[PDB]
Formats: sequence, structure tokens, C-alpha cells
Amino acid sequence: AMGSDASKVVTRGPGLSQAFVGQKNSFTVDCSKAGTNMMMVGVHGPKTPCEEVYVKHMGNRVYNVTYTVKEKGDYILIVKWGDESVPGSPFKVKVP
Amino acid sequence: AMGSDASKVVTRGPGLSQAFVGQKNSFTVDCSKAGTNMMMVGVHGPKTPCEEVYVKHMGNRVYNVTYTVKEKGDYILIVKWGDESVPGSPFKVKVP
Repeated sequence: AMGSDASKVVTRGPGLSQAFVGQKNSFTVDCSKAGTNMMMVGVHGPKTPCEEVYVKHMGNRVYNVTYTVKEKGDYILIVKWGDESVPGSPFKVKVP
Repeated sequence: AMGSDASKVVTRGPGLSQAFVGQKNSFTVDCSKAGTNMMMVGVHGPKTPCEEVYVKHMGNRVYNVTYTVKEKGDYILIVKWGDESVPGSPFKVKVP
């Protein structure tokens, strides 16, 4: 479809709610039903920034996202399709 | 500083204006003077999505961004600090 519809994006995985220092933290963002746009991911650390963010297209606008963190705390994960928040965003991520 | 100021983000590199199929395309996003927020990157392909997007923190909220593309065309690259476009965004990227 020509346009886009963020409400049709489906996001799931452990990295939506918890992340660990020293590990890869991941989730899937399925934009296959949402039209044509850019998927954007941001991780807000209140004190220390996110170290790596990696977004891999798996086909059909299904993406795997992996990210890493360096410090414990409560982070906020934002996933957008264009300028529009996908269902569930912002996500609260605990780094224990 | 507690808040944030997208207007202080400095973005530079070849990947802001051109990207090649089969290569890593890169630029630096220097957020060291912009306070505390998430840096978000999106690459809009009108026909075929961006394959990989990778954002690496280099220290002091200076980031290296690398991305890959699969199809020729004119792409749009968006760089945000929080929900605010950084100077220069949106960037027009030719994939020849």
C-alpha cells in the first residue's frame, strides 16, 4: 500500500521489557502490514546511552532489532513507523 | 544538561548524501552538546527497505551510524534527537 499505518505494526520479544548488561537484547518489529515507511528505534537511557542498536531487515518489512546497554537502570524504548509510535511504544525496559 | 537540544547535534559523513548497494554507508552523529535523549535513525526507501542500520556509541554521545541498501533510488534519511529533527534532517541520499 502507498501510505502507511503504524497501528498495524506488531512488536514482540524479550528486549521490549528487559535488557542485560553484557548481552544482546532483541525483539521483532513486524511492519509487513503497515505500508511503506521507515522503522525507527531509540533507546533512552537517563544516565548512560545505549551502546549498540542494530536493525536487520529479514524480508517483507519484518525486522529484527538487537541492542546493548552498559549500565543498570530503567530505560525507555521507542519504536516508530515514520513519525508515529507503534502500538506499545514507549516500552519500559528494566536493566537489572 | 538535564534536558535536550536537537539543534546542537552535528551530523557529518558521506552516507548523508550517497549510499551504495553492497557497501557500508556511514556518518557520525555528534550529540555531545545536545543534552540527554535518544538518537534515532531511519532510512525511508520508497520501494525497498533499508537492509541494516547500525548505531554505535563511540563515547560522549558521539555515534557512528552505518547502513546498507539493496536497491538503487532516492532515499530519505531522518536523524532525530528525541522527537526533534537534527539540523539537516531530512537528508536526501542517492543510491546510484
